[PDB]
Amino acid sequence: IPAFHPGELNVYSAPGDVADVSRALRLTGRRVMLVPTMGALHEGHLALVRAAKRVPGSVVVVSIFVNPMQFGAGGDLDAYPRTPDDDLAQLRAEGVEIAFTPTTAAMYPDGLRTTVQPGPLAAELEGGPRPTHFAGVLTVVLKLLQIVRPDRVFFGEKDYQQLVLIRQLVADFNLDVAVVGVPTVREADGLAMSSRNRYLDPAQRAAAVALSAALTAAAHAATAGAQAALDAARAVLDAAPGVAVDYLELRDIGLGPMPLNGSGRLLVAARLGTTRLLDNIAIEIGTF
Amino acid sequence: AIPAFHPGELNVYSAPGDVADVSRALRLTGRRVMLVPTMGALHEGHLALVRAAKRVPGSVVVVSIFVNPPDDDLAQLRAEGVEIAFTPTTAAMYPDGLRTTVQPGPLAAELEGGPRPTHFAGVLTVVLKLLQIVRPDRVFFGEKDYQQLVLIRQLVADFNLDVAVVGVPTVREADGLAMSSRNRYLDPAQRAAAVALSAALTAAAHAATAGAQAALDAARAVLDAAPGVAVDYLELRDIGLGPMPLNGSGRLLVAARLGTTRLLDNIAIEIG
Ligand SMILES: O=C(O)c1cc2ccccc2o1
Ligand SMILES: O=C(O)c1cc2ccccc2o1
Ligand SMILES: COc1ccc2[nH]ccc2c1
Ligand SMILES: COc1ccc2[nH]ccc2c1
Repeated sequence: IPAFHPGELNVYSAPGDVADVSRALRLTGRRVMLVPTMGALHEGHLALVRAAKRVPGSVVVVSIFVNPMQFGAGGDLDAYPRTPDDDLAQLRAEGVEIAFTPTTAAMYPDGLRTTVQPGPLAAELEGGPRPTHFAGVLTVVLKLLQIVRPDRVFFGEKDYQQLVLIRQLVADFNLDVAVVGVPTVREADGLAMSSRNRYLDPAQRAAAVALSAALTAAAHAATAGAQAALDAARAVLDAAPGVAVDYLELRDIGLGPMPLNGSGRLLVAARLGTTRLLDNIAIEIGTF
Repeated sequence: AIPAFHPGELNVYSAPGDVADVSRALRLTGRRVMLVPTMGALHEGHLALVRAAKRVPGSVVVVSIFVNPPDDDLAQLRAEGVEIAFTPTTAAMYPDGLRTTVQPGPLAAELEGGPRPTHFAGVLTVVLKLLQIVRPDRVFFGEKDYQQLVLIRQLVADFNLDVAVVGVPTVREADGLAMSSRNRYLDPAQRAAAVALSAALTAAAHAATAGAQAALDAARAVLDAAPGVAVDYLELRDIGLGPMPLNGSGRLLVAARLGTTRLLDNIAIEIG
């Protein structure tokens, strides 16, 4: 155990340090909450922190680590926004008590050796053109879960496929953690919070409202059935200047090998210039 | 509510949740939870793992019995003073089928991974799951399956698992044959010839004062003196199964087929 000053932000880089402090805290009866992040924190991340904070007796651990294993070449890894000064300041302001900021060397001292192989869901949607992306995500999350051993781990719904795959990891490896999905935080016009929003110029920012407009239109059209919901979303996206749709799919809530019934999830990914944006929404078919 | 647990008796659980709940409750009372994973059909090798686990002060011993895709086994464990047997069904372990799995590093494609390219992914997946269900302080494996032991140490290091891996020296028959459930399948000619695996390895370990090549040559000579022993490999590696260093500690591993029965053995080697 290194030092832990309660009511203050404690930053640990060494996996051993945060593991020691976490273990000590849990033994004195605190419930450890984990919010895994890649930094560049926005209000979406702060909603996760606040949800964690609400759990009685909680101590909140926010990890910040840009994980090289979930990026493919070139390219993307070097381009990910890094603003540690802002991040830690936001955490102090939220009364978070632990930030965990490991090095690449500490996380991957043996490179990529044992890794997590996701189920078939990882090959679809976001995984289609990026066949190793979710192996990278699940490997890092497993490691963070083992280092920190939290009672609960918090993820946004914005990256819905990621959230589902993390629930699969937790179930499939019998991890003793509760996965908490938090509803997507949105700008006033509906745009989903994302660290990628900073790459939209004023015009693209304006056009980008079409993703959330298309989704909310579909959710309401859905009383009239799946075809109507999908066609409403498509119509809104088609009305949008220089939104280039990658996919728009209505799936079961688990995204998996089961047909859509009364409850589903509508997912969209689209490019605005070079910026790729995701959003999704709960859909009830035939329900007003 | 924590499931029933009677100290000093064999408590048998089939539900992962029950053993998970009991192990957590026990660990909170100042017991150190020891895990001995097995595939049942227990022999003296497995009992050596149990005995090693038992001698840890404050230990409660969990033996899992699961065939990765009985009453005799439980009596043996009872006779050893083991307090928890974990006997899950396949459906209990894989309620959602094979979905998320462990992908081993490149060592898994070598040696035993030649004939069985996906064997170790299966093993590491089930071992990770048992570690997560039981959350033992220490987990015990025989050295006989050395490559498996090394891959488990890589699993533990790579995924930041909070468990100590304990390798237990191989239990042997009187003539040196490494214990294995497969031994019973050997006819008398085969069982007599099978002694060449251990004899080759012990000869190598002693020849090793004269260097790496002398050790390998001594082992090959011994295997060459046996009939009906088809050697699949004979390899000297470092202790982590990387390339052998020019001097220092290593491990010599052999695998051979006698009729339809594949046998394995390995030994510590000190070079020079
Ligand atoms: O900042 C994020 O959106 C984020 C961070 C993070 C860390 C591990 C796994 C998934 C993750 O998503
Ligand atoms: O009985 C054994 O030799 C045995 C059991 C077992 C269970 C999980 C992983 C490896 C294993 O080896
Ligand atoms: C809870 O609302 C959100 C929205 C977008 C997000 N991106 C990463 C986390 C996150 C959370
Ligand atoms: C401790 O010695 C041994 C020898 C052979 C074995 N087979 C399975 C476990 C085991 C243990």
